[PDB]
Amino acid sequence: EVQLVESGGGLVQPGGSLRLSCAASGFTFDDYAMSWVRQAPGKGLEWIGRMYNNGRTSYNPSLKSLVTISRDNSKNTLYLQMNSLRAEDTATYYCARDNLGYRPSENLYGMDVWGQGTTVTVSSS
Amino acid sequence: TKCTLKSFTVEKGIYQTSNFRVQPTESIVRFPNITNLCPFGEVFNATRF
Ligand SMILES: *[C@@H]1O[C@H](CO)[C@@H](O)[C@H](O)[C@H]1NC(C)=O
Repeated sequence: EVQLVESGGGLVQPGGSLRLSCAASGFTFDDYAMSWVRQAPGKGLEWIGRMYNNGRTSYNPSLKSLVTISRDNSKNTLYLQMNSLRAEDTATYYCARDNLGYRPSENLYGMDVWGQGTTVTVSSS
Repeated sequence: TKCTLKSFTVEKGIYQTSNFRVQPTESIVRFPNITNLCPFGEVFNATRF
């Protein structure tokens, strides 16, 4: 069964670095495009970035300065090394596969399987 | 007439050359006004066949 599990959220100080995981099961990244999307408490889903199968990375151009998406194909997992987390970086971070091959429904977000997402908050303590 | 008779000189007379056709001024498409997308997703993404 295709299932995406994220881990690594929690409290994090301002100006620090925090690494997130997208340990995937049921499929491999050798033939699929994978995306990271955030979700504010008061705003909608905001696309962060995308990792292609050949290693090609694209990011949100208002968020390029502080995100990094990498793979570990031996452990078939996706990594997100975020740095300098400020107050507006408090989000629930979903990891999802891109449905490039087929479009069964007219999906606004263009993804066929989602992750449960992990919640990250930035405050004093 | 020169093109129809395949000659650069045309003798005296009347010659049927082509047929005049009124040109279509607009294009009209008339389909039923139904708007609900058709559930092919139920057919093609079903768990069991
Ligand atoms: C297709 O089916 C899978 C599992 O049966 C489901 O996860 C996916 O969301 C479905 N796609 C659409 C467009 O409903």
